[PDB]
Amino acid sequence: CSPGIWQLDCTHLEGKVILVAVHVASGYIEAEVIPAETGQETAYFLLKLAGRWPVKTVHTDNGSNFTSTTVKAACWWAGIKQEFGGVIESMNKELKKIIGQVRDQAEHLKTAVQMAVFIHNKKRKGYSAGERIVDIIATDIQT
Amino acid sequence: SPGIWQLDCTHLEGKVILVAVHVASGYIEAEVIPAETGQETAYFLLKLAGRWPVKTVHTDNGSNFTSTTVKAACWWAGIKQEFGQGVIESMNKELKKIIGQVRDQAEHLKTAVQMAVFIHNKKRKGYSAGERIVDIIATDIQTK
Amino acid sequence: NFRVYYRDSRDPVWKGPAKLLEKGEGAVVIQDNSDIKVVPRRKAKIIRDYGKQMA
Amino acid sequence: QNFRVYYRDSRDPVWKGPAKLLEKGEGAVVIQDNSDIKVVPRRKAKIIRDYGKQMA
Ligand SMILES: O=C(O)Cc1c(-c2ccccc2)c2cc(Cl)ccc2[nH]c1=O
Ligand SMILES: O=C(O)Cc1c(-c2ccccc2)c2cc(Cl)ccc2[nH]c1=O
Ligand SMILES: [Mg+2]
Ligand SMILES: [Mg+2]
Repeated sequence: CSPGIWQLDCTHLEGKVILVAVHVASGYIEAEVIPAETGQETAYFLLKLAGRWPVKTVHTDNGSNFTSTTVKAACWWAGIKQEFGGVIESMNKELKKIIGQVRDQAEHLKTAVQMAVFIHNKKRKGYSAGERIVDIIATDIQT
Repeated sequence: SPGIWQLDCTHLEGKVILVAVHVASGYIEAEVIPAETGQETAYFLLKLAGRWPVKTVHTDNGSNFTSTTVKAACWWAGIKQEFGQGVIESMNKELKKIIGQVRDQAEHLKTAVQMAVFIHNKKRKGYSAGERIVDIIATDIQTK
Repeated sequence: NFRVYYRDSRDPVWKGPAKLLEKGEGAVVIQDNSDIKVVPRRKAKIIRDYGKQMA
Repeated sequence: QNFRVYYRDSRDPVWKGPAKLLEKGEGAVVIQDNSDIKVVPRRKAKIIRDYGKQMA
């Protein structure tokens, strides 16, 4: 897979919206609890992600927040190609499993989400997802 | 060395911007946080610790950085704290400079902050800061 | 390098992306599909591939 | 080793600790803070493990 392809999707827990991004080639993920499942929140999440990693292509479903004009504006500003229409779907299930494992270690869901992201990215198989994405991108960097 | 970070807060438009810089690379991350508290600082650290190998954080003695909540987060994530160079202070000025250049391109400050972080990390020298941190960390992974 | 997003027919949702043809101090001239439109500056958002250029 | 407890007592809102975890009940926890043994209700105690540290 290309080092610049990401999949984004939303999942829900305890009445709150969780926006999840996965680097397809590595399995590395990032997640945020967002106050509303809107294009404004999705566009802000993408600009943060695009500043951290080389984000060239994002694949989402046709959720209204992902097709919003605000997201189109952010992707044009950051140089991100959008494509519409199971890695992230299975990742939502994996994230929810890890959240439940550590849920009692935190009062707020947002804390447990970031605990679960930590565990997912640091767990070794071997390399961890966090080690794989760093390795994949560094190899892609030209001399 | 690839796990050393400097964190500090700066202010614009009455709002608090929490900035983390990977000292060895100059790579930065920034968030506008609703309050300059240990609660918000600890949440920022847990997110940061999940992205990068964060082993040591250098801050000043701001109450949010010395708070018990942050000590709790650092204990959970395995982060060593050290208090009391100028890299982050000089980075706050650099970040504010880029924010003003792109401020009119966005209504909300939080949007301009993330535009400025993008520009700082993608700008070529040469390598960019975003390329350097990935290179530094990957080199420490592949050589072990 | 430029894409324009805009509002016009009393529709609050931002339309576009449109091609930027000319930029005046009070309005911009854009092309969306086969229709050429004149949009006031306050009702238009000219967005640059600014981050894209910093590659 | 693996557990640190932060707590509030004496009507003081600032979190004290870290304290050693002796026992965790559903209603209270038994802790030791610098030779002092204390019993603290669950809502006034936060038991934090180096879970991420060990998992990483
Ligand atoms: O419970 C939450 O979701 C986070 C949280 C923590 C905390 C921070 C890191 C790991 C686990 C919990 C906390 C910790 C202390 Cl020592 C005091 C107040 C605190 N208040 C909070 O809200
Ligand atoms: O102005 C902000 O701070 C972000 C923002 C954008 C925007 C997003 C990325 C780059 C530039 C502006 C926006 C864009 C459109 Cl086409 C419609 C509504 C919008 N509303 C917003 O709030
Ligand atoms: Mg979906
Ligand atoms: Mg400071």
